[PDB]
Amino acid sequence: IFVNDDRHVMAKHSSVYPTQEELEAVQNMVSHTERALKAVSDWIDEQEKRTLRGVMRVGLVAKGLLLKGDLDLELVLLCKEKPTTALLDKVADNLAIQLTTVTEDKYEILQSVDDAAIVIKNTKEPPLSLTIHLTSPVVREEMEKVLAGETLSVNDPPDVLDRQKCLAALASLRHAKWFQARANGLKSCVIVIRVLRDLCTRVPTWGPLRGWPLELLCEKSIGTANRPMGAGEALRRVLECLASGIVMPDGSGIYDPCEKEATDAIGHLDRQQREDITQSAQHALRLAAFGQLHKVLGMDPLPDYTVQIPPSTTYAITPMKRPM
Amino acid sequence: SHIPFDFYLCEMAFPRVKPAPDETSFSEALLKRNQDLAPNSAEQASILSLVTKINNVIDNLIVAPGTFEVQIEEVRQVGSYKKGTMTTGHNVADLVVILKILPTLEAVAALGNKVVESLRAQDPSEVLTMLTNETGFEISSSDATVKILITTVPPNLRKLDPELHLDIKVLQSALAAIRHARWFEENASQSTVKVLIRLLKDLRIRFPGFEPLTPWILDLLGHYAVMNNPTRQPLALNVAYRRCLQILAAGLFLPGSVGITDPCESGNFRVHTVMTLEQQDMVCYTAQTLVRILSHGGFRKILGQEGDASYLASEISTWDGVIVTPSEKAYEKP
Repeated sequence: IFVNDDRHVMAKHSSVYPTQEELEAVQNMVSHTERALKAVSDWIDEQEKRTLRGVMRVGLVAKGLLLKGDLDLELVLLCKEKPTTALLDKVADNLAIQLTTVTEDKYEILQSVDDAAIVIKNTKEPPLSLTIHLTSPVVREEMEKVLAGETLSVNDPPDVLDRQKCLAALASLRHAKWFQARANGLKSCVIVIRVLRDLCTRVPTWGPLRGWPLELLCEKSIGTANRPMGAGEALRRVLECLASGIVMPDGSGIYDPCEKEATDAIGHLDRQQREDITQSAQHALRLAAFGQLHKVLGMDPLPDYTVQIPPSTTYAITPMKRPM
Repeated sequence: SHIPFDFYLCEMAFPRVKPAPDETSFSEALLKRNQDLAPNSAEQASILSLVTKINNVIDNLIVAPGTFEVQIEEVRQVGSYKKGTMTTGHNVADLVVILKILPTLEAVAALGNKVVESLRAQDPSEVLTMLTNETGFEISSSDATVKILITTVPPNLRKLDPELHLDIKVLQSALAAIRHARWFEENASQSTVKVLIRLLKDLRIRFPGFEPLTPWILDLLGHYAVMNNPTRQPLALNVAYRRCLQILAAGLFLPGSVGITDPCESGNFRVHTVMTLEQQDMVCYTAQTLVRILSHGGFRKILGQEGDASYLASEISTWDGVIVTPSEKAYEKP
């Protein structure tokens, strides 16, 4: 069903999917960074004989949502204890050394204590930029205890990293795992997110959905269908979901499956933004129904896609897959 | 083969973060509007009276026609009177009369005359008028009207000749009305469904973007909204009313959609396909605008409690600072 729409969505998808050059550059930089970080970890451990508990891909790299033009890559560095400024500086410094064990490529390494992160930039033009977020599962526990009216007993270094930044990093990690478990193997889901991600860029009305809210919206709307859908139909269903008023102020909103406290993944939209997005999706739906999906996709009418880079060989994770 | 998104089919997948706002006022307004629209006791009594008298005469003609040439197979009460979806100010009931014979204009006029004269013989003081029409004939008192929709038994339909016989379209629609009434009695005999349909009829009058929706489509839509849902209870009226707007807005009746399958036809007829593509677009875009207006608390305007509101579907409106731009035509002629 919707053969012409499938064609247009897939053509649009090709137009936004990264070039092989971009993907090779990403693979290179991610792999170098992961390998260098493992070396940093080994070195810390030997210097102790744990401190660093692993490196996880999050965001666009994890989810396979890179598009032509993306320069920003993300990893999460998990620490056994709440990370400190001392650990951040230690890691950033030794990283520069460990990188030379895997590549001669020059990388600018900038730590940002405020962001609880290390930013690495390559020398390509434009340069890729990979942000390493330092956090620990302990930051969430502490925050949870406080909210639960418990008292913290922690001999804290005077330089624990910003708990808010570190909480956001654990959140992105939750999202990545959730994405691999739920969205990845949902037919057409990744393809549709890629295309709607581009739409959010092209059409500022849709901007506020970019990222996690869009991912959630697509998986939920598509996943509620009683059967697998090709890309044309799947995109239409996302439009129908929005057209129904789901993000309007009195709608259910989009319940965040990665937060213990009930959270609306779109709760940050103000009333006018909800109104505009709803009206826009409404119009897009009818455009699609009446043979003009190409207008929604910003294209002229025409006359396993999910894995962009190989999973880490350095930090190999157990692959979860949305049930057949 | 595509089933458009409907929140109420998959609520469990979209859990609320915070409870739905209080819709006590909306619920009250829906009932008040229903009460405003519902036939008053005088109307109810006069239509009951006229329908009963006519139905009795016809029943008798069925058992004891004697000399009368126009032989009747069956008589059925159908339409709004039978479904309980009548509106005040339109005090009209429909009966379908199935003739055993070929429905000629002449036979129809003879039957109309025969029925009204039986009534006048029984009660000379009651002034009635009987006029024949396209679909049969009608009998009116000062207060009420009963339309007799004539049709015939199946043999006679494939045996029809456009020459002297009522149009086939008319004979088929009368037969469909019997099917609809039967379906309704068995499937839609719930208070909230009848009330919602009355309200939808009113909505359609006040927002002519909904003009292409037919009474049968409204019956099915009202039934769907209230009854078709995993709570396994009728949805509450405020919820079903919003749902009607949401499912139209989400393209229940757009190209590609399964829409609603006609339960009174074979085999899988999509009821909304009686509408042109252009009309489908318009019904959808009108619902899309109203969906948004409802979300901004415009229920009283939508319900017709604040005068004319039809401009809300065509003009920009503002709601506590939020600017609403009506959904606009997407359909293009080929």
